[PDB]
Amino acid sequence: ERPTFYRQELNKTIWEVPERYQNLSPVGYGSVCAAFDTKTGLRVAVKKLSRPFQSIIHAKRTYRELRLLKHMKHENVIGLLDVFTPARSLEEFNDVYLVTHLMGADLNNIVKCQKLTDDHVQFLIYQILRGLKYIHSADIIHRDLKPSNLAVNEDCELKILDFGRHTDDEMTGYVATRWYRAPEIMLNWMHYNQTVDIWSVGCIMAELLTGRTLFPGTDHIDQLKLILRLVGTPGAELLKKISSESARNYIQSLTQMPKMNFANVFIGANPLAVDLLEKMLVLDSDKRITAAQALAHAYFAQYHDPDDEPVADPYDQSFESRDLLIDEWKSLTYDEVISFVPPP
Ligand SMILES: Cc1onc(-c2ccccc2)c1-c1ccnc(N)n1
Repeated sequence: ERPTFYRQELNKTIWEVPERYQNLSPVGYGSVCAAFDTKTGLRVAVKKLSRPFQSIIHAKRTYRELRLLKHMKHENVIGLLDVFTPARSLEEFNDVYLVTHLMGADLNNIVKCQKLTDDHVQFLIYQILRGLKYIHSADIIHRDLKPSNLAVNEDCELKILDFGRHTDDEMTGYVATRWYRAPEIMLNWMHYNQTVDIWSVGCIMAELLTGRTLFPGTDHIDQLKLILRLVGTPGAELLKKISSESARNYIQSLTQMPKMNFANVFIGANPLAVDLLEKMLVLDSDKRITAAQALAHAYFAQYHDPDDEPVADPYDQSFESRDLLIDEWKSLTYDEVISFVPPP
């Protein structure tokens, strides 16, 4: 049946949670507390969504996040341990809490201005690609892959968190929020797809290899110039695919540049790593390596197992193109909370 809930003000917010969750301590859309789940013995992160149904946009976002997390069942991706509301009925339903494994440290905490060993890079990138193969098989695009969205424990085990989002202000200037974005998304060149995530993986892998940001642009234009210096300016083939006439006109104003030699950029790196980087960091998204293809690349020889890289169950996201009222999104959300089944 229904657990017993207890009340607690954490900072300046009232949190009402089942008794199983103890020692709630603030750690960070909503707010997150770390807690101890006495039922499972797990250190958990508990997220209370802020005004989940304040608008149609917010209500749809709440449903989106809950649907996403309920679907994700993979070792290298965030899983949903629990979801609850103190509400006893749809009528009084106003708050949503989400529970997952507590992230202790992220990728940034492990890079820390320093190079990693090649075996470490292999293992870390393998896990991102393993997770991505799974995410992409469900036709989901992360859209926001960066080191701070990747949890890594003490045994170097990685999970992809925080699916995509970001406003114009936070994408402005010398900011990590933009350094890992594919150029087609950064400058809205075209209708983008799953390959945007592969670009991000390339930027991440390079940074693990060198210990430095691959494209630390001081703004959109600076970052584009950094990108084109490395990969070369686009050819006619890609230009046609830039459906944004305006973005295409600006690109054409730039002096043509050839692709650089990646072995001269990534001095001393495993030639197999260099090769993979060349296949990920392709300007034309149509021609980038996919996660499934990248898993089979020689660089991951010691970790690759085609029988241990699972795909996702089908994910129905027809709700995305659906127009509903707040109360309707709210009822859908309530249905999903009530139907939740915890993992074993
Ligand atoms: C960041 C972030 O953004 N959303 C969540 C979240 C998602 C679902 C349930 C609980 C927390 C987290 C998160 C996840 C794990 N650990 C920590 N410290 N934070």
